[PDB]
Amino acid sequence: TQVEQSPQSLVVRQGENSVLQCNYSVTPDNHLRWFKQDTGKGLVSLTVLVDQKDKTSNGRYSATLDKDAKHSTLHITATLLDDTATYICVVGDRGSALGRLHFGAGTQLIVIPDIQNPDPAVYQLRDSKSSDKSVCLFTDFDSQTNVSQSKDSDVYITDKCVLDMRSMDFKSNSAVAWSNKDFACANAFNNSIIPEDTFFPSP
Amino acid sequence: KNYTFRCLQMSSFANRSWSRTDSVVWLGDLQTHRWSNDSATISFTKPWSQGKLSNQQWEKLQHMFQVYRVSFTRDIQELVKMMSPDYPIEIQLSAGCEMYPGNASESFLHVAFQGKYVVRFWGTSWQTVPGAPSWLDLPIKVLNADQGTSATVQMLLNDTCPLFVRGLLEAGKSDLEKQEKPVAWLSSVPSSAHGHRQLVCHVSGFYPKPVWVMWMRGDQEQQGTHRGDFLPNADETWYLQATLDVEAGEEAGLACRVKHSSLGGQDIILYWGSLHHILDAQKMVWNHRHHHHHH
Amino acid sequence: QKTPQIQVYSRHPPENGKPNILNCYVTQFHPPHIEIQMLKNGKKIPKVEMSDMSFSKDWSFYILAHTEFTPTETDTYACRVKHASMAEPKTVYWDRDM
Amino acid sequence: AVTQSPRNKVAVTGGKVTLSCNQTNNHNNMYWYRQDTGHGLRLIHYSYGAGSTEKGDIPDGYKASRPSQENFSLILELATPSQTSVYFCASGDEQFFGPGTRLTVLEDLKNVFPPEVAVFEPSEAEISHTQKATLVCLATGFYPDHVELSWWVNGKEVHSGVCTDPQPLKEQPALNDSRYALSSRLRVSATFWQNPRNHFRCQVQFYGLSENDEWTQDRAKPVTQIVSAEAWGRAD
Ligand SMILES: CCCCCCCCCCCCCCCCCCCCCCCC(=O)N[C@@H](CO[C@H]1O[C@H](CO)[C@H](O)[C@H](O)[C@H]1O)[C@H](O)[C@H](O)CCCCC
Ligand SMILES: *[C@@H]1O[C@H](CO)[C@@H](O)[C@H](O)[C@H]1NC(C)=O
Ligand SMILES: CCCCCCCCCCCC
Repeated sequence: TQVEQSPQSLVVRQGENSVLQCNYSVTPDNHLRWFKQDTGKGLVSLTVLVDQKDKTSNGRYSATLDKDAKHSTLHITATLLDDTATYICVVGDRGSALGRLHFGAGTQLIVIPDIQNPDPAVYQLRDSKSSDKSVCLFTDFDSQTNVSQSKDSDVYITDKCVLDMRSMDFKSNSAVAWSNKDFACANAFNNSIIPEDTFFPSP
Repeated sequence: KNYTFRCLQMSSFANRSWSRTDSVVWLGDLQTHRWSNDSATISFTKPWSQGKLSNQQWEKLQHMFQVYRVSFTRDIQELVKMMSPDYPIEIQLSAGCEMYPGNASESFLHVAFQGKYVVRFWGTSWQTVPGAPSWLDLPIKVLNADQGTSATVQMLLNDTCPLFVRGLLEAGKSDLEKQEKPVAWLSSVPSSAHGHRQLVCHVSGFYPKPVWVMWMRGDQEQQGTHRGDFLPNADETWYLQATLDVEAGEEAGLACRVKHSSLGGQDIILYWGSLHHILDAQKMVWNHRHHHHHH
Repeated sequence: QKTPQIQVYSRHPPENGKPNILNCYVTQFHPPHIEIQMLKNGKKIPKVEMSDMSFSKDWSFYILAHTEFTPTETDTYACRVKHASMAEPKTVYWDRDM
Repeated sequence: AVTQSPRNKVAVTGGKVTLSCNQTNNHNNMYWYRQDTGHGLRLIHYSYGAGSTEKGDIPDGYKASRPSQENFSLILELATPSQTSVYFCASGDEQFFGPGTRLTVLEDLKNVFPPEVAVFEPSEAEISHTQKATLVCLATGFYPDHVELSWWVNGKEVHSGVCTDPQPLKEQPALNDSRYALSSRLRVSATFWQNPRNHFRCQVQFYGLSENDEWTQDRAKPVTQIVSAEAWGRAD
């Protein structure tokens, strides 16, 4: 591969700055372009760098290019939630139609929300159609908590998910667990580390 | 007193997956550089071929051409794919600058397709010449969209060519002003016309190029004397013959006179039928197989 | 597609028994791809040096081939050129009188 | 703007697949890439205009066709499982990329299942404690992982307060052709949930077999379909 990006993936706290690297060996190096790829979408151009020593700026995005080092850096200042996407570095070897674009694998950017008031709890939710089927919802925990996977093949646990209640300006994390079975919500996330003040309501 | 510097590139494309590019560089009629397809490096054919440029200045210039050769190859074959989705294809480049006293110069970049001149770099872009095939319009438009190349070519023609050549002229002043004495000999062949003979005055080994060779009858230059083409020797000297058609019996009295800058006014005069001429001829007798046809 | 022109000539005055250099100067050809052999008595001369190929103002290609040789009364010398503009290769013998 | 069709396709080994690409940008150059994890886009085929088609870096198993300036097509004569990828089309005079096509080539269609969908109503404990109400939607037992989940409140699709799992999980992780499960969340205010006039619907678009695909098995044909679960507001 002639275009390498680092890191593989980057986790940053909402509102902080994130730095993404590009290193290439493409010859010749006409221009360098950064793309943003939202999950399940196409590549959308962010900025173009043309000169030997170039600097570019577009809102929160700012990039630099050094052709003598064959190196580029993309800065995201005051990162937002919707900035969660794959960022791809692209080098073009001509300034004409006869060019070939060289692609890097991309950096996956994960923006974790700053939860000001953690209210961690595990709730039991019942099926709309049937009474018997139920799920467990671990919710309102701080981004300090990592949700571990299931050690039992009969128990299914999802990875954590961030939801924005827009008009309320309220963000919360949640993970869902269920089992086909002695299974109970109070010990459903027993493979993960829980906060001391986690609310476990009695069924 | 003017000196022409020329970089000559010849590129062959036999099909989609075959190509070679070879180049030679001349300062006047002296070869200064060679660049074989086989070599990743431009080679010097003189000890002064670098000119006045530094090592770091040369490396940056060579690297630029190294990127160029790879890029040119790929660009041509991608253009082939545009126009004829014919073959084979021959492309020639003539790039350089002519020098004038003092410090003034005119640059050029000529491109030929299949041995016909079609495109030149003029000012800031590529331009088709008058009487060129109209299918070139699209490739020209495609190539003119490249601003990086345009700037780099401009720098090379406007600035780099004259700066380098002036350095070459001072570095190679000694070899350019070098004087080499010609040697001459006489022979004869049958003329194409019945009863006639063609006298040949061979003049070989002279440098520089300019020479004067005439057949004489005393004070009278023979108006039938025909200069041949200048032909090169391997040691960078020159060969030329001056022929004269005569009727059998009119050979006597004739002389071949040669004037050159290396002789300093002391002309070489070879007389037909002299003691010297008889001696040289018997040293070169042969069986006459398979002599050139006569009709 | 243009036909090669072959001119064969010695560097120094031809003298029987004395070492010399024979030149084969091939001109006016196109395309550049060409095979050039210098022959002594019909057999290929192994020690033949070739100059770099170039072209002239009319875009036609030219190249000089040279080898060390000794002229005699009986030994024949020739230059044989293979090119796509010709069906068979062209052989031009050295004539010292030309 | 660059359009691709289809957006999702499930195919069999040895079947024919044709991916379309349309652009009204009036560009001469058109490109076909595929995206696979740990690589970066790789060129399959490209075109210099109407009539032109050229091999890229990875053309094997793929054909291309450019009948007009607007259309460029990628043709898979005999589809293989390795040709499972996301395909991107591009055009240029700078390249402009399409939204992509998700293609899954399988060895056998006898493993293709549509999802079962269930909606889980908010707990009273959450409502009392947070004055908010979270609905959980569960999409279960589908193959392959070709689902698009969406929440519909009172007949209009909502985005506010929704989080859907980016990745599905394997119901049997030790199996090569395991069925999948996807979950999603819609969180509203307690008062909004406590309104019996409020209707909530979880919509799951599944991509599977097409009209011309042959099916013989006793159970229902696992075609491309919408499966939905719903819940009404509760005062109580
Ligand atoms: C001339 C006098 C110099 C004095 C020095 C004497 C030393 C003798 C050395 C012997 C060499 C003899 C060869 C004679 C040929 C002279 C032609 C030189 C033209 C140099 C063009 C430079 C630009 C170039 O290489 N661009 C090609 C990459 O362009 C890409 O990369 C560039 C960076 O390197 C830029 O980023 C550019 O934008 C990009 O497209 C690009 O495919 C382009 O279509 C190539 C095709 C253009 C040509 C038809
Ligand atoms: C020749 O021209 C250059 C700039 O075009 C200038 O720097 C230089 O002084 C001139 N040469 C001489 C010998 O004056
Ligand atoms: C109809 C003939 C098509 C041949 C394509 C060759 C294009 C090379 C362009 C040379 C100009 C620099």
